Amino acid sequence: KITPEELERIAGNFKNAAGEAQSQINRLEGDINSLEGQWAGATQAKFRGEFIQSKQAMQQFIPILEGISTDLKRIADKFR
Amino acid sequence: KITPEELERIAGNFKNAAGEAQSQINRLEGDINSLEGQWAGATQAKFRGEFIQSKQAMQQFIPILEGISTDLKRIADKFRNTDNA
Repeated sequence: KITPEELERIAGNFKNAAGEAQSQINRLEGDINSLEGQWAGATQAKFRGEFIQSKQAMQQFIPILEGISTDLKRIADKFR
Repeated sequence: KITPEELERIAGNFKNAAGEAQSQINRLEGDINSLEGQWAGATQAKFRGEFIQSKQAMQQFIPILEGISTDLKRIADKFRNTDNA
C-alpha cells in the first residue's frame, strides 16, 4: 500500500518541519547575538527573562533533535 | 548569570543538532527517490517493513518538531515585543 511516492511526500513534510525549527533557532541566535556588545545595565535586566527561557528551551531540545537524527541515520543506513 | 556568550555556545550546538536531522532526512529521502524508477518491477513485499518503519519515523516526529519550532517562535516573539516596548 505504501509507495515510494507517498514516502517522498512525507519526507518533504519532515524537511519542512525540521527547516522551520532551524529557522527559529537562527532567529533566536540572531537576537542573542545582537546583544553581544550590549550585555550591561538596563539591557541585562530587560532581557534576563528571555535568556532564562532560551537556555531552558535550547538545552532541552538539543537531545530531542539528536535522538531524531540518530533514528533517521539508522533507518537510512539499513534502507535496502 | 546567563550571558550572551553561554547562550551562543548552546545555540550553535542546537543549530548543529537540527542540521544533522536535516542531513539524515535528506539521506533517507534520496534513498526513497532512488527506488521510484524500479518500483513497478520490484518484489514490493520485501520493502514493506522498512516502508512502514520509515513512514512512522517521519510522520511521528513532525508534530514534535512543530512543537519545538512554535516554542522557539514564542521566545523570539517575546524578544521582539520586549525590545519594542
